[PDB]
Amino acid sequence: QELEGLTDTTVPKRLGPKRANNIRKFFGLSKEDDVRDFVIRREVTKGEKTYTKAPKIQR
Amino acid sequence: MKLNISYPVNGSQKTFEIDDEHRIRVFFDKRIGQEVDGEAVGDEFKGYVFKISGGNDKQ
Amino acid sequence: MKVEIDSFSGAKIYPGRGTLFVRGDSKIFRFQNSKSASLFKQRKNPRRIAWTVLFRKHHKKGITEEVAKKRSRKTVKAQRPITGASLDLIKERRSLKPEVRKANREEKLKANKEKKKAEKAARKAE
RNA sequence: UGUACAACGGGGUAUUGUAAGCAGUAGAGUAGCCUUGUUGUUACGAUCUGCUGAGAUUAAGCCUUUGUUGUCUGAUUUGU
RNA sequence: GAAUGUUACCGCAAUAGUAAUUGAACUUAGUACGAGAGGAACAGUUCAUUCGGAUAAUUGGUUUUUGCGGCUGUCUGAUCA
RNA sequence: AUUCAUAAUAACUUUUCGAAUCGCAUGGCCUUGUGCUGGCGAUGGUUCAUUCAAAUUUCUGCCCUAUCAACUUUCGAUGGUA
RNA sequence: GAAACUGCGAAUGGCUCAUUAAAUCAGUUAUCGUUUAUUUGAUAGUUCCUUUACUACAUGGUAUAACUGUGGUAAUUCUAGA
Repeated sequence: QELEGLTDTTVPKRLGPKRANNIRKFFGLSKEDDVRDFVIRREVTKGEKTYTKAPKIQR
Repeated sequence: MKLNISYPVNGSQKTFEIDDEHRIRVFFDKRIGQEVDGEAVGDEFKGYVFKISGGNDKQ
Repeated sequence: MKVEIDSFSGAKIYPGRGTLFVRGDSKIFRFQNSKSASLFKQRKNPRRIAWTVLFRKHHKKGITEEVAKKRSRKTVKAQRPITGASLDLIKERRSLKPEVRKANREEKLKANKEKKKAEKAARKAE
């Protein structure tokens, strides 16, 4: 059986990688695969305007 | 008592009140780290297997 | 009626059987019998006495309860909604690992834009 | 001459507190051997562990007993 | 414990003796009464005191169970016992 | 004044340090590759010296009392050796 | 630019004067008998370990907070799980 508050429902991870290689294998890409382009952004909406808040990369 | 439980897979977590002393004697005299089957405590938890992570007692 | 253990010896103490001893440190002890109690008055060691449960324990006799805490073998295999990922888009990006030629093309276009910018820099300086 | 009795035994139950013997890379340390050690070994060594809740005892006023072994016709006395 | 026919089993009761006693707590009741200060009673419940008669599950005591184990001294060649 | 400062061989070390850090700037050489080079700083790092100190420590000095004249040394009192 | 981590400081300062009579303390000395974060000045070409494939060196890996939401406590600058 599937329990609703736990099993049927699911939830997000609030964040993803901030590290180069973390990204790199979070998608299993390469030594070269433009991790910048494989970035995850978060979009929010201050007003009419929105923006993607791409964090950073370290190392 | 009550049971706060989590499903890492979905990543969810919910609390459940419980009575039936003779559902919870299943749990009685057990460690934090052991596993028990759930229809013993609620047929809603049939086939499921919980594990324990600790808790917070009276006082 | 409740059933207890011998503060010395480790036995179930059925009602009105055995005795109790108290100690001005508020502490309580129970005894099945005068034997254990007398050892107590003799301020003795229930871990050097043999026939106690405590000794059968601290010397590991009849220890048939605890077996092993197993260490599992399992992977993640739970692609979570990363909160900026769009799990369909997540699988799309996970499968788009090849075709680094698009990356190379963007990089050459950026080489061109950077050359143009440095040229504009030298010109604005001059 | 029998769900008879008895002694032995067996089991249970209760009490002690882990038997003698055998082993041990345990052992405070010590002397000796040479193959010298590459834990070198031989030997002295209270004690410690394992075989061991072990062995020992248990009715003499405890229970039981499908076992074993036997026992069961002596004496006297009494009458409306 | 002889004798009453024997012997056995069940049994009546002349008689004689006799034994239970005492207090507190709660309620009543801060009531009755009284100016007030103060301050009750029977019923009822729970416990106890003294005495008595029985028992000994458990607690405790007692141990020649010389049952178990332990210690010294000495004898058994040693050990074992 | 030193067995010193330092050096030097043999070895040792559960192996220490020897920069995966960051801002600002953007420059120069070209065989134009995101090629090679390059500055002003900020941090942190082994050791030596320094400095802010610290620890010990030398000599000399302190009130009333003898109705306290002997004291310390068991278990450190003194010294020596390891 | 909140919160948290990390780095630091929190041993200063301040107050008071109980104890303490060669003990603090003054003044004087030594550290050839030592510690020194720190400021300050100088200071690491050798370190790829069968160091000819072992290889990331345009640079390596794992946690974990803050946060998410789930909870206990009568209560504390309590806290757990996920």
